[PDB]
Amino acid sequence: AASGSALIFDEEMSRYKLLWTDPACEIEVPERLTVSYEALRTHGLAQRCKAVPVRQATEQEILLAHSEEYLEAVKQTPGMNVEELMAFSKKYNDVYFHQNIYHCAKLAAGATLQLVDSVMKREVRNGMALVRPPGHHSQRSAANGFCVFNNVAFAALYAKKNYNLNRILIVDWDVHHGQGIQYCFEEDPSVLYFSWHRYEHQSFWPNLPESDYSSVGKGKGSGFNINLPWNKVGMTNSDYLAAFFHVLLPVAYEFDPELVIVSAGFDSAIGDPEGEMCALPEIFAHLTHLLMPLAAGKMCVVLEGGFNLTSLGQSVCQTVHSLLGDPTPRISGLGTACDSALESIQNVRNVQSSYWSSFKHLAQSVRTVVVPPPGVELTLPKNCQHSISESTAKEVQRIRDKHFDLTDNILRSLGNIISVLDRMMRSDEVCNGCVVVSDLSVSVQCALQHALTEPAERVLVVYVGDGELPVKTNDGKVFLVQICTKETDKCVNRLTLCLGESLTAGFMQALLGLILPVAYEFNPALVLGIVEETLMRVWGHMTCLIQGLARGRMLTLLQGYDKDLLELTVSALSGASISPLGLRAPKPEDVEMMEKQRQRLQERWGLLRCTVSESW
Ligand SMILES: NCCCNCCCCCS
Ligand SMILES: [K+]
Ligand SMILES: [K+]
Ligand SMILES: [Zn+2]
Repeated sequence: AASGSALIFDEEMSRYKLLWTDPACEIEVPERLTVSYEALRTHGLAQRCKAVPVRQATEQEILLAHSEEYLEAVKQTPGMNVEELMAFSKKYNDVYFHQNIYHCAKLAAGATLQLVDSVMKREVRNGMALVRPPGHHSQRSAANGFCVFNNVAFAALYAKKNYNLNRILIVDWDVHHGQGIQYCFEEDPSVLYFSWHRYEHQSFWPNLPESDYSSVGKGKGSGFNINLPWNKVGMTNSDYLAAFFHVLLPVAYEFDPELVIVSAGFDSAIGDPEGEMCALPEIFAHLTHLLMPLAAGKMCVVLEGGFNLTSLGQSVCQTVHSLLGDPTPRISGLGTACDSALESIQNVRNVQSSYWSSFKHLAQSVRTVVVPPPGVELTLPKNCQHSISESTAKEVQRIRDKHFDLTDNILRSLGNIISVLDRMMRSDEVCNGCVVVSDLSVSVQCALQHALTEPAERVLVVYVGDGELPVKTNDGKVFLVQICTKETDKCVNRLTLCLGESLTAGFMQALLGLILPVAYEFNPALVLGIVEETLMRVWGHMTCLIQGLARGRMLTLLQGYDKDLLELTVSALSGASISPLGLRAPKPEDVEMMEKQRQRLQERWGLLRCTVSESW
């Protein structure tokens, strides 16, 4: 398997700039590139990434997405003086040309293809290209919006031609609409293009009717173009995560892409003079993390916009942090999306429902610790320590006589639970861990009770099994997610899902649609996973997507030793790549059960809302 993350960058792409007065392009400056690199250098992130060199893009690659006449016209700009460059840039909308811009354009394009080759050749797990000029606005025969050539369009066509890829996902989280990318794959069902963008009912640049949710692609492309227009400024983290949980992620895991490419513009972050949104830079660590279980982790992030220097570098670092697998920051203050965001989300799901049936509605440096059974020895990755002090032993005896006739190996089960939790919360040495347990009722109790006194303000508990558990969920510092078989629901602090071939596709619709939005709003300090001894084709995706909560501090208790189950949970806990999936659409009885639970919880947990609220 691949390892590492590529950082493709080169100082040469900062050696072109605007040469005349133009309020439309003043914000696009070479310092966007140098600030982003020094921010990665300061935080020690560039030093941890494999620096792949930048190459030029051959004209045969440039013609994959551009016309000969437009290439021939751009090819002539290096010979123009500034007066001739003014005239040539007036032919296009909101773009300037420099003597060196054709050179850097071929470098930005080449840098993307370099990143594609590195990721597809398994030389790296993922990567980011810090490039200039941007791409997503440029079209087959025109420059547009600071873009000369469509770098991300090249990546997808290049990876189609040179690797026989049939399913590519392009996620454009820049605040502007990537109309060049939409045009280029409009009638193409092999490249799924998702884009949210500041729209304001067409009043915001580039003022295109086809930027609206109505455009779902033409011909057989239909359903493989997803526009999510923001019609008000000031969108927050909850708006962004709602758009992911209820639009992009359901479609993405169903598409099952073989490669994920990101038009990463950070003009969608707080402080940016162009987007005027209010998402904090930490949101991009989660946007990145939620997409890594796709395409076995093969993700190529390409830079687009982002024009506030004092804030651009922070969002770049958060993205690379997640690319390298570092723990994701806790997001606090999440709730329902605002009404306009709920409007667009509700609209885009309706138009797309005729292509993605899950949108239908009824009419109205040690990272992991493994503690296997005694005598068991397994082969663990380089970041798993494989596991008891006397201070811990007195505690197990202290709890022994007060709460538990307990004469048993089991006393070693609880002694490990206490010290793996000690090393996760206090010492900050380990990040997460997994422990195979004998008896649940006692192990669940000691794990949860010792966690609340670590201290853990709030504990999310995910339990896969039937029957009740010794967990009191009244105080509100504990939320319980139980996946069982028998129909069990009461208070608004428990989520029970009583689920055939059906299941794996239903569990995914529930994980992204119900489990993740509640967990993200709950903001736990620790996730506690439990699996009964009594078929988790999805548990790797579950344990990976849930690591966005609680800074990645999760403790799994597996009842009964299963060789390949424990092998999988450790692999996802330690940060390895996750294998994809196919599956059969969920049964109607399960979709009904799922939304009957959204009705019951979305009043308290507003992040579950994917429609505008029914005002009394
Ligand atoms: N005030 C000038 C607005 C021109 N819009 C250019 C598009 C920039 C997006 C690059 S991603
Ligand atoms: K966008
Ligand atoms: K498409
Ligand atoms: Zn932009």
